[PDB]
Amino acid sequence: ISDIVVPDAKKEIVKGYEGQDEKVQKQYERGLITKEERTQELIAIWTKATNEVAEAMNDNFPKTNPVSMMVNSGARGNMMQMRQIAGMRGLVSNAKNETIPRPIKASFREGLSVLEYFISTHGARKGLADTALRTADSGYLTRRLVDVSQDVIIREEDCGTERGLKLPIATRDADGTLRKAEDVETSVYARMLAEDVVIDGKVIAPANVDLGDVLIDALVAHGVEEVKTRSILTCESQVGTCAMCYGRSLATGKLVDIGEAVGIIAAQSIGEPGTQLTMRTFHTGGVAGD
Amino acid sequence: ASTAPLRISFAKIKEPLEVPNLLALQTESFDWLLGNDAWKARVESALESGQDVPTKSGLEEIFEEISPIEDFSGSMSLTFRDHRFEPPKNSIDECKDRDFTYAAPLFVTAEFTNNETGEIKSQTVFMGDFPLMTNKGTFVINGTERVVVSQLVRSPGVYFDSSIDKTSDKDIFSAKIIPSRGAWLEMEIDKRDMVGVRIDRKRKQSVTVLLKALGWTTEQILEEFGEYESMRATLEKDHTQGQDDALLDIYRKLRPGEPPTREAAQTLLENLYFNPKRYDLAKVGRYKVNKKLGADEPLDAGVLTTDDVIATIKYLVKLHAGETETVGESGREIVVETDDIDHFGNRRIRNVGELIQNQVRTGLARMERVVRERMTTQDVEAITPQTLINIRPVVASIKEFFGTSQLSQFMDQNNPLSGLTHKRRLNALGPGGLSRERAGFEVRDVHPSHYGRMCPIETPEGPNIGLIGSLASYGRINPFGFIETPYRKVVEGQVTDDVDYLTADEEDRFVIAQANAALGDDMRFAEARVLVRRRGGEVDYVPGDDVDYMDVSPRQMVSVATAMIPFLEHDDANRALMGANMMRQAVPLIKSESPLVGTGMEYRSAADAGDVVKAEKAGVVQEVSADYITTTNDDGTYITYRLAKFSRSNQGTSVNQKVIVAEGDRIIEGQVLADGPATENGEMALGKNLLVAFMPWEGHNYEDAIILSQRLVQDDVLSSIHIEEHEVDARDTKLGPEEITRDIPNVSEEVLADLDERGIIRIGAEVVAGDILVGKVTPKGETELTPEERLLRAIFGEKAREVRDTSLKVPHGEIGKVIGVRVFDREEGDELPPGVNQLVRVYVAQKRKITDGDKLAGRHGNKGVISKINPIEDMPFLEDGTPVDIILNPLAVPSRMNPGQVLEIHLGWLASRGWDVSGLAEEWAQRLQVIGADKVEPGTNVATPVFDGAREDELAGLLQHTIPNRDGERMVLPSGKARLFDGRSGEPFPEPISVGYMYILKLHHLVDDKLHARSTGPYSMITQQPLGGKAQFGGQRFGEMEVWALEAYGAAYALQELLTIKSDDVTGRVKVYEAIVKGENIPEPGIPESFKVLIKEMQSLCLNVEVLSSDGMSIE
Amino acid sequence: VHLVGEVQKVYNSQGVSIHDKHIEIIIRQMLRRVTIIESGDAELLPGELVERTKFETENRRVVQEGGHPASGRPQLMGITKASLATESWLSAASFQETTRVLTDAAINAKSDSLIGLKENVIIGKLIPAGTGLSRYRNIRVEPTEEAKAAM
Amino acid sequence: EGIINPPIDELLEATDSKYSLVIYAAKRARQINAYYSQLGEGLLEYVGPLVDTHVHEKPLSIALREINAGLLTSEAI
Amino acid sequence: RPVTGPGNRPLKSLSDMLKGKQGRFRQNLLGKRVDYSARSVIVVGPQLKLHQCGLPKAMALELFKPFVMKRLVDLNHAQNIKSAKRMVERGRTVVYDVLEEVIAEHPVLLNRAPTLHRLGIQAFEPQLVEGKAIQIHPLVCTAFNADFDGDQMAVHLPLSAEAQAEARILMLSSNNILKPADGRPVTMPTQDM
Amino acid sequence: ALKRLKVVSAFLQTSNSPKGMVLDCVPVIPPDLRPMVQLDGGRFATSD
Amino acid sequence: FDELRIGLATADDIRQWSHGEVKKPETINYRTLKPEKDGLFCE
Amino acid sequence: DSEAVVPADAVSFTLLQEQLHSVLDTLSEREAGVVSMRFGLTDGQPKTLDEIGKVYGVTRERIRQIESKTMSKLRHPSRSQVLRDYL
Ligand SMILES: [Mg+2]
Ligand SMILES: [Zn+2]
Repeated sequence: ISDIVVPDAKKEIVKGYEGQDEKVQKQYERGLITKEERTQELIAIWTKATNEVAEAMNDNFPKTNPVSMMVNSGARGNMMQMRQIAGMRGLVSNAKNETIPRPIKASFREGLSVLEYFISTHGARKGLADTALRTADSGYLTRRLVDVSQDVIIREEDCGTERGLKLPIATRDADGTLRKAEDVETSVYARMLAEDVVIDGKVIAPANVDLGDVLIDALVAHGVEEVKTRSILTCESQVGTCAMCYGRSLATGKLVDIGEAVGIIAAQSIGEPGTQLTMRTFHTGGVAGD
Repeated sequence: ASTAPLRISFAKIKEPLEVPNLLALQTESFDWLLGNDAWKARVESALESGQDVPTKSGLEEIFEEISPIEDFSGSMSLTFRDHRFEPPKNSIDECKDRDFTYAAPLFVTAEFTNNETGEIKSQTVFMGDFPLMTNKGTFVINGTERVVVSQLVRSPGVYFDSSIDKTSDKDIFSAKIIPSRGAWLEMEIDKRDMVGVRIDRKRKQSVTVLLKALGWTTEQILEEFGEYESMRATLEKDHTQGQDDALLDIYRKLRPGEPPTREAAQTLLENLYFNPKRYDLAKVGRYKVNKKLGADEPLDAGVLTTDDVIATIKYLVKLHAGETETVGESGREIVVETDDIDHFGNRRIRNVGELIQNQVRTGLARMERVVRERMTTQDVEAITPQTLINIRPVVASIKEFFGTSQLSQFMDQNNPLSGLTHKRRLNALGPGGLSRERAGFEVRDVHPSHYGRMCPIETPEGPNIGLIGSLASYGRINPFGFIETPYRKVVEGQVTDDVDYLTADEEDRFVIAQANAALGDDMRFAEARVLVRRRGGEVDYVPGDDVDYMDVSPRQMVSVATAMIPFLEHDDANRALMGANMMRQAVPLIKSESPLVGTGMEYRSAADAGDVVKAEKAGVVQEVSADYITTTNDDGTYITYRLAKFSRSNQGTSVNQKVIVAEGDRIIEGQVLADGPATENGEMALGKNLLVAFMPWEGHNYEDAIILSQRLVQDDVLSSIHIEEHEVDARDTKLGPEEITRDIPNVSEEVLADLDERGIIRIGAEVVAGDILVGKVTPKGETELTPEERLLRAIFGEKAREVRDTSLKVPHGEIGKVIGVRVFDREEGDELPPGVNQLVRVYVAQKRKITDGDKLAGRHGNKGVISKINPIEDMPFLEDGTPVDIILNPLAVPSRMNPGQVLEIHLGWLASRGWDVSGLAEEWAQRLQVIGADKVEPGTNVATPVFDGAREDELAGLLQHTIPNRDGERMVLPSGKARLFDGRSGEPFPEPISVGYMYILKLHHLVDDKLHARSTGPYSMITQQPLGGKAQFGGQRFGEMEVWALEAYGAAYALQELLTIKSDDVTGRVKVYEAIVKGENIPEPGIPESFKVLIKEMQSLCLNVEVLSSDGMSIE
Repeated sequence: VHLVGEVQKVYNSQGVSIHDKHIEIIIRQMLRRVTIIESGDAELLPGELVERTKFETENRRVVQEGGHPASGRPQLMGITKASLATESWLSAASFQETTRVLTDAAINAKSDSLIGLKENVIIGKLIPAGTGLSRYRNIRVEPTEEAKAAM
Repeated sequence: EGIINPPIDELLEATDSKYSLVIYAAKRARQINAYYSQLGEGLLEYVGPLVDTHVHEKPLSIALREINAGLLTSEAI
Repeated sequence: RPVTGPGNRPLKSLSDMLKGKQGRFRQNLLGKRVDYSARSVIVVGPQLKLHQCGLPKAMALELFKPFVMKRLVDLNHAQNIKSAKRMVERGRTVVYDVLEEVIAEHPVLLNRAPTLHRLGIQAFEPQLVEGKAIQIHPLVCTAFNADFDGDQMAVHLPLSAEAQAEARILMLSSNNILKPADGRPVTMPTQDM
Repeated sequence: ALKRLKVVSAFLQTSNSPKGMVLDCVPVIPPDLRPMVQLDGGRFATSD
Repeated sequence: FDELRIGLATADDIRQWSHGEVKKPETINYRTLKPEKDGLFCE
Repeated sequence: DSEAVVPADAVSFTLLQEQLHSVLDTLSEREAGVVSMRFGLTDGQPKTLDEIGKVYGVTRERIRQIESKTMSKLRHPSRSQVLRDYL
């Protein structure tokens, strides 16, 4: 009970907000503001309040406590979970994707109120129903992907061709400097250059060599802005797809073996996070199709 | 007074209304259906009290519905005036033991009256046995306890839906009249800027043809409807005119292929809607349609009228044209607005009474058809009420009602709370209702209307999430079928001690406050500002004297299983869901103990359930004993309660009952005399309370798994009886009869050591897998001795006899001490099904102790498998040596967002070591002193209601002021953590650790059930692959995703063997077994058999699927 | 590029990361067919899906024969349609459609070559992927002569 | 004294592939199992375990040990 | 309307067997049931090595019945094969000793039901262990996406020499450090360590 | 016309005659594949 | 196993597959529990 | 189903066949042969004693006497320990 300390300042700040809030209600009672405008300003004001109390709690906590140790380390949990365990929960999705005007002001440590628990439940069951559905759809998608992706097996040691594919080695280069791509790993790593590269008249990255940290670092240092990687798309193999174009596998960290089933592996990997995605528009916004 | 044992209450607000009879839903519904003395007593009590109630019973109503039958001549008539019951012949205990459906006779007086004879002949007839419902709301059918659960259905009436079509770029409005029984009708306006009607959606048609088909003329039509341009446009574009023209046109459209007939068209239209039989709108249907359409007092019971149809036209178009308020046709002014189906005013529960009433109504409909047919084929003066009625349909329906019904469910007796929860569930799935495949997002999701009428917290987490839910705590059923809920009455800002039951619609009009809102010393509101809720689930506040109703109890929105949890408010809704769903599985233990910390409502949840045996008189006990207890009232009546002892439940757990009362103690009515499974002093007890400490420990409690001492194994703390029952029949076959005998053939001598004289295992003979329970031998089989068998028999001189052994044997992997054997004999007076000469059942009972794999869990949805059972020494003990009985991963509680369990642990520690608080002059001290929970002795239970639980200031102060347990020091620091000396390395843990008492249950996911294995066993017939299930030695399924993974690995040989040798190849299985035992290398797999099945089947569709080789025909 | 980017950003919306090759294989599989247009000299129908390899072979055949090639345009179709319009009816039959595919295969009288994975899992034979390939399975094992010389 | 007792990398570099290694070891293991099940015919073509053997053993472990030692060789047809 | 037959349900049809989730194709040719397999609840045992899994005594005994029979015949603990069958069914101590002797060097494929990605099926070294629940190594738990709330895990047995070869080389639980999705470590969970 | 050409050409190239549309003789599934297996209790178990 | 040729099954082919002809709806004698003559299940 | 060949029963029967045939091979050639025909180990139809006395060239009483002799010899405890357990 003494581990999770609610921020002392919270009460003060929130009552200030609440004070401000009731003023709006007063100036809504006289008809000077439309109900929709009141709802919008209130949702914005409570978003501000919950963000501010989140920051206040983040400052409050000392680094030596259990929850910080097991969240910062990446062991388990996440910042927002501690936010709604210690700080106020905030805006909660009303049924059929709406927001309420009076979000939850108490933390799970302090204990919700009856209606507050009731509104939180409105979102909780929806989430469970949604997950059950997303698992179903993810399974269906995985089956379709595996079916369409089968019959693609690696059946040649080396491709006959030299055509490659142009990918961005490095981008978002600030002024007077070269900056590598933010998502360089998922795109260009584990690919084999179709042809060598010369920048100072000397070969930097030899051909048919999978790329890693040292080589990519060297190539960005030399200042090359693009790269030409051989890839499965440009494969010209008389039988299936060659090993060279697929590049090294990933579960082993070595060149893909002849006869491995890349198709089922790709389908399984693409279908695996289908259950983990679980994302949806927070609110329709009153417009359909936008 | 002494109703329950003392339990300190941490509540802060006094409660006017007590919880109603928690089982009222079933008992009152079935009393109404029976219309017995209790129901009519309730009816007259309500009438003299002024409360509305249906004055007419359920059975007599359905009887009176069937008017006396009239032949084409209408000469004769059969009146079913009076119905009556007689006491059932079989006792409830007798029915359960002898496999008889608990039922009683139902007689009825049939009066035959014929005008031609001018005579009345009265005679009583008997329509069959009627399954009755015991006083604990279970139908004991075929010796098994079923329960019928309510059903959520859209009430009949009008429903208007407003939507938007992207193609049209404009709003669309539709209407649907949903009847109770008849065919359905719809009314869509401006589908393409015109209004049209769906008469069962047969074909496209207009409204003008419908109105003209009715007697209403065009002139009056346009006079009434000249103010809405949509209808004038529809009228003018309609070229057809005249009633006859419209009628013949609509008949041709509805039934093409024959020339139109005026009279047949009129009778068809009358039959489809106006007929009182084909369109019998339920009483709720009319009751809601009059309110919705605004007509003032239409016909109380009957079909829709043309007046209703025109009123619906007017309402629909008023909605379309945009006006929000309009004069109701033949009614007062009303808001015209779209109505959402999901609102709970539109949802109706079919209590068991209405379900069985519908079924018996269908049966009587078949009876009516049968008697009418008999009348058409019978001569006069040879007709008596005795002979004409065939009772087969009614009995066949009320018996098939229980079977093949999604609503007659096998009762679950895992514990009394599982019983109550199965009673109160309102299953949306079932006939004529929302099915699994029809499920959508909207129906499952909680609605604002659900508050107080359907707990949103608890529901199965499976694919049927939210479809099945438990009724609220205070819920009561409106006679039409809607769900009520109480509210206290407020006036001039003063809360009054009056309660009114509001339904799901009357709630919307008013504004409802919150019970939690503080109240001053006087009955006025302490604070002008008070949270309230209003129409549409709004939560806006309204200060000052404006409210009129407030919730009577803060626990209104929570059901019984969810009300059990303590510190519920602090848990996330998801973890509360899991905790409440789990708690319907805890098995009773050898010695049940009430939780140290728990909601104060557990006493009601225990007493209300029918497992506890309470007294119906206020007397003095005279003979207390294990089997039975005798009570004597001052009047003189003696009654001996017979307590069940170790009798199997539905799920296979003991139902042992203890005895709590002393010899001469005084008793009061309803008081608890004998304790039940998972109970203590009449209070609920589904588990024990262990000493829990939160710390990771060597990784044995990694990923939420559990570590517990050997103290629980040693001291029998967590151990459960389990009684399994399996039976055999000595059936007579063509070749001969089966003999239950001790002389089993082709057996050793010592196997039949403990068998009794006739071939029955003795009572108390501990058994293991493979033991012979009851001996049985086949009469004969045509034996053609093989050459090897012939030669061997010749060498050893043994006679292989026609009689063959087929005796029942203990299933593999099973242990236990037999406790009771039952035998039923054909030749004896006992009745058996045909063919089975003798039946034998044996009870094997064991005491399963808490072991590795046996699932364990707490109350707040924290659950895990045991990973290791350390010796008592290795447990990290406390400063005073008390070894912590169980460890738990702390990594759980933050991420799972169930910090209620930490509060529970601290409060349990507080409960175990009492506290004294007197004259402390602290705010929390003042609150506890006024509540009365200031001076608490050690060990006493403590209660924190589900929403008025102890505040954190109270816990902090009490921890500061705990009673010194030994030598004058408190082992727990003010922070709620204590010093833990690691038992293994010995060296104290570097920092204090949280410790306290947590209530842990033993779930029914015991490892002994889950554990299964298979070398080789049975197989299926149509396809030779192994069969599934544990009872039949069934291999686990190597489904599609498994072969996907194996193909991904590239391991092709393993896939080949897993798909051909290890199943689906008859030639390969014996070969692989022989190869392994002989040590020879595995042989080459053949072609599987399932592919051959497919080839033949596709050859039976006239597709010549020919397997071919590159060089001509292939070899197979 | 567009498909890869869209699906990759959809995944990165959460934080999961799937290497682009996995997407690339499927996207290559979707683009495999081509829609034939101006089917004058090729003599087959116009405006139907045809596999790229067959298109190239037919174009080479007709230009060798002297006739001018029939035109074709790239066409993208969903994974479902691509799977259904496959050479191996057995794999198609084991898919969602199990009536239309059987019927049309019967009408066309197409013999299903056993090349592929699922159709070799139905039969129970060895999947041509990994250890089941011809080159790995044809070897012979003997020790060296010096091994026999020692013992 | 375990499944991972013979490390894999030496085998991979010895056979130059991974599936080739498993099929080749499986052929050798089949041969040695069949030899242990000779029970008296003494066919000349058959050859016993080249490396020392325990009183009870699984043939595949012996085959893998032989590959790791390297004295065994394979030639594709 | 279909030919309802009894009236409770449409009657099955030739093609109806050849279609749908329950059709022959997708239920009895792609995914079949298998002999030499088992299932049970799973618990965490940290003292194991990465390439080891526990199989409870009754489970392992019933899995390896052919091999236990062969070994008991060879060691003369049982006279002949039928007496060996009776001896194993009785469950005398000699049977357990032979079992501990025989499971060694025989991989077993542990497998969880969803098997989302190819790391769902992983070979392991079996090992006798008391209780009735499979002991497993927490390092490989996250590869299955398996928690220890309660989660039954199937166990399959590779029979032939080739299958056990693949289970030792390809499917071993120590040669699958890297997840195939993006080639980052998956076999270093984080919950407690 | 495109669909009609597709089907007619598919039939013309194939040797099997179109008259297979109308079956004259109905093949029957072998009995074991539609088992009337005896069931204990004097009852029966039959496939549709 | 090289190709699973499938096509239209003509009447002559169906006759070739058949080893007889079913002539009754008989299945099994109610008393002998044995297959009848020339009906379903006929031996 | 009941028509399935239980692998354990089939393999036990095969082992019984092998053990029994070995046991007869222990006996003399003529004795083993005559008992085999008397009990039809070679062919599913065992031959009566006189029925054996046609191909072998012995009289029905002579073959009977050796049949009695075979049954005795296989009844000594020597060639009985192995076949007792197989039943
Ligand atoms: Mg789980
Ligand atoms: Zn290539």
